[PDB]
Amino acid sequence: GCRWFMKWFPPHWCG
Amino acid sequence: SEAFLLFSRRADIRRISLETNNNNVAIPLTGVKEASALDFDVTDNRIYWTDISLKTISRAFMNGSALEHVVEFGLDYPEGMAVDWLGKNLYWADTGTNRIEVSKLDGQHRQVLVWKDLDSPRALALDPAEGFMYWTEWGGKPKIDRAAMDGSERTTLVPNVGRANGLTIDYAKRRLYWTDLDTNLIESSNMLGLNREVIADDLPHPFGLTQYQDYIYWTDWSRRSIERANKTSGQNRTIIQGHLDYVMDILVFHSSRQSGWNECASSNGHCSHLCLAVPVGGFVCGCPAHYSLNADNRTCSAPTTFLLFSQKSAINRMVIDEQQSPDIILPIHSLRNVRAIDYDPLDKQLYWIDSRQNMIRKAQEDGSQGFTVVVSLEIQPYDLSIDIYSRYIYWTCEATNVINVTRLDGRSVGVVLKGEQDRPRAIVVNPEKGYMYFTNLQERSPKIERAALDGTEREVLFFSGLSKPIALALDSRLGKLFWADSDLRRIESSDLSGANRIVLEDSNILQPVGLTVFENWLYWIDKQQQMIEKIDMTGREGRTKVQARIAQLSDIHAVKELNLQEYRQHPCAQDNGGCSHICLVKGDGTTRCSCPMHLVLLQDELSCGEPP
Ligand SMILES: *[C@@H]1O[C@H](CO[C@@H]2O[C@@H](C)[C@@H](O)[C@@H](O)[C@@H]2O)[C@@H](O[C@@H]2O[C@H](CO)[C@@H](O[C@@H]3O[C@H](CO[C@@H]4O[C@@H](C)[C@@H](O)[C@@H](O)[C@@H]4O)[C@@H](O)[C@H](O[C@@H]4O[C@@H](C)[C@@H](O)[C@@H](O)[C@@H]4O)[C@H]3NC(C)=O)[C@H](O)[C@H]2NC(C)=O)[C@H](O[C@@H]2O[C@@H](C)[C@@H](O)[C@@H](O)[C@@H]2O)[C@H]1NC(C)=O
Ligand SMILES: *[C@@H]1O[C@H](CO)[C@@H](O[C@@H]2O[C@H](CO)[C@@H](O[C@@H]3O[C@H](CO)[C@@H](O)[C@H](O)[C@@H]3O)[C@H](O)[C@H]2NC(C)=O)[C@H](O)[C@H]1NC(C)=O
Ligand SMILES: *[C@@H]1O[C@H](CO)[C@@H](O[C@@H]2O[C@H](CO)[C@@H](O)[C@H](O)[C@H]2NC(C)=O)[C@H](O)[C@H]1NC(C)=O
Ligand SMILES: *[C@@H]1O[C@H](CO)[C@@H](O[C@@H]2O[C@H](CO)[C@@H](O)[C@H](O)[C@H]2NC(C)=O)[C@H](O)[C@H]1NC(C)=O
Ligand SMILES: *[C@@H]1O[C@H](CO)[C@@H](O)[C@H](O)[C@H]1NC(C)=O
Ligand SMILES: [Ca+2]
Ligand SMILES: [Ca+2]
Ligand SMILES: [Ca+2]
Repeated sequence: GCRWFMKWFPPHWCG
Repeated sequence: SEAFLLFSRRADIRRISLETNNNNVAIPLTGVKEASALDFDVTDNRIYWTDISLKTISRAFMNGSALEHVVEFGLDYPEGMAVDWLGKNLYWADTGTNRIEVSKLDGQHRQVLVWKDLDSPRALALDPAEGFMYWTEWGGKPKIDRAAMDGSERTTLVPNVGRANGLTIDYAKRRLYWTDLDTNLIESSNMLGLNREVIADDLPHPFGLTQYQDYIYWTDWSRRSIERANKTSGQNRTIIQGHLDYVMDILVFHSSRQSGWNECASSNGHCSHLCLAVPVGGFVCGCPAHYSLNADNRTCSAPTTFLLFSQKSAINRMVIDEQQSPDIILPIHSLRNVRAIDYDPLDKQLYWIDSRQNMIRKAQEDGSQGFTVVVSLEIQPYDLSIDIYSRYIYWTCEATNVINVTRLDGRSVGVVLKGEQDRPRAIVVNPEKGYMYFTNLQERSPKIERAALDGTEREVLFFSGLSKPIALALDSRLGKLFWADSDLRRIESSDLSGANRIVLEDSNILQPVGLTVFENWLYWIDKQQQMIEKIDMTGREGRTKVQARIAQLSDIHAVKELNLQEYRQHPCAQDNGGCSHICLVKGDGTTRCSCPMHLVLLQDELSCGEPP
């Protein structure tokens, strides 16, 4: 998950 | 119906009942990774969603049955998606590919509706009863746009807005609603973008938006909430649920959100493929990408000539037409490292080598009827070329260094070329003349050679001025042979006899790895430069850049429309000339039969048999 954040943004559980 | 609220968060889609107001339960799905945009179909209560990690659009019922991925290729950031419940169409927008597209709800007949001057289309809303669709753009100057739901009559509806989201139509009251992520407001307008109103200005982080009866619902990423307020006054604010961080989308599941009628709802407008809503209650029939609408305005016909080009994990189609139609990915499953491609214009089937699987496979252009033609004893196919008349694939084998021949259905014909020092790599066949052409990458001695299609009459055409001749093309109409040398970085041609060799281009070429002839044009692909280029063999219009910024280019192959009357005049096209294995055009207008190297021609002079 977290592809959207990687493009537009961080939250936990991401990476 | 029971009004439900559905929301996406992480890899889950969850539902909250709006009549009980607190009953929360996950949709029992498997394999979701990053759930994003949501919608439903009122007629069968299916739910639809996009996934930004998998780059797919899928559907299922709320109990998790009938899980299907309906769009699986050609997406990058599918952040917007909506169901046209009247025509039974699926719409989506992609901020990566900069496209708005449509298909049937099961994914068939994909068409690109908007692609020119489109900068990150994000949130999508459909009004099929009226015939309009609406979307937000997050690129350059953000705005909200409107178009007919066939993509025509595109216009800017709200020019002065930040990056906007949660675009929602109140079909009853004819209002538009959205959130502004740059000003952190919830706003509303009429369908023309006018009579604008701020509904809520005090929310820290409103992200998603939807509307049902007198209420708007939103998610807030700072309050970790889904909340609800009176849609006109902004008051009566309540918390639907807290402690929900990063809710990506919310959707009110209730039949009252998908009402109305259009002609598509009754027999699909008598349209063969797509029935698309068009403004104020109309409809138009539409076609899959690159198809054309016939004169009856209802039926579609496939393209007859087009260009195919492959990348490492995709095969694409391109047409050269007045609309400058965009290229399209073909939806062929399980591509991993495509090395070379070909196409049979008789049965209209695409063929390719995958060097991860070491396999020759085939499918129809719509991606169905996938089938393995050649597989592993260690094979490593390098290039392939179809004899469309005898219905054989000629292909070179990098591991054993042979030219092998296989029927389209997978039955082996046999090898026609083998030598201890031979390294056959690029290959192209000329069955009109009975010949086959190949590059021979012998150590310290690269060659271009020709032979009859049974391997006899072998002769070297060229041995000087070659470092790595890696790709071959030919054209019977021009009577020419073409090759690219990736080491000398140049493209050459000669007569099919080997006379009149000439360098065609050697400038601004970094790594040419494939080439093909389309009418009077020679196309090629430059892998390192990430470009497709073409030149005019008549010399009149010169050299043109076809498409740039295409990564991992592997092959390119042009398809001219089959002249069926002319096709059936080839002697080997009728029952292979009566030959069990190889049918040779003599040049006398007559045909003789021949065999692979492991068999002998029998007494009937038609049949090949095992040697004594
Ligand atoms: C998993 O869910 C799916 C999808 O259900 C949908 O979502 C849920 C959340 C509910 O909202 C459903 O109402 C909604 O449809 C289930 O598959 C459904 O099941 C429906 C019944 O529960 C079924 O609907 C019935 O359809 C009858 C005929 O209508 C047509 O049927 C065929 C010809 C297709 O063409 C359909 O597309 C079409 O709609 C219709 O006669 C029924 O009306 C009522 O039925 C009785 C309840 C009766 O009391 C009368 O009032 C009246 O005759 C209609 N029933 C309802 C409740 O709407 C629907 O067709 C089907 N969907 C599909 C695509 O087939 C699925 O249920 C399982 O499969 C069904 C086929 C059925 O065997 C069902 O019993 C079975 O449990 C769910 N799976 C599991 C497991 O639970
Ligand atoms: C040219 O290409 C064909 C494939 O199109 C290769 O044919 C395949 O050859 C292998 C090995 O000779 C065959 O395997 C054999 O299978 C039988 C099954 O009964 C088994 O008894 C043998 O011991 C062996 O394992 C395979 O079936 C065959 N496939 C087809 C479709 O014919 C051929 O080997 C290639 N020729 C060269 C010279 O590389
Ligand atoms: C949401 O707010 C609107 C606007 O205040 C309410 O609309 C009113 O509805 C009553 C009926 O109960 C009418 O008599 C008024 O004329 C309406 N006011 C306006 C300004 O149009 C609506 O009732 C509210 N809904 C809820 C659920 O609170
Ligand atoms: C298919 O649609 C086209 C376009 O709507 C029709 O051509 C139109 O015909 C009307 C009257 O016959 C003209 O006023 C329009 O100017 C025409 N438009 C174009 C673009 O030519 C055509 O008649 C339709 N044919 C069928 C069989 O339905
Ligand atoms: C919402 O608030 C208004 C203003 O106080 C009030 O008149 C109305 O009754 C409220 N509605 C509900 C459903 O509580
Ligand atoms: Ca973009
Ligand atoms: Ca080729
Ligand atoms: Ca080619």
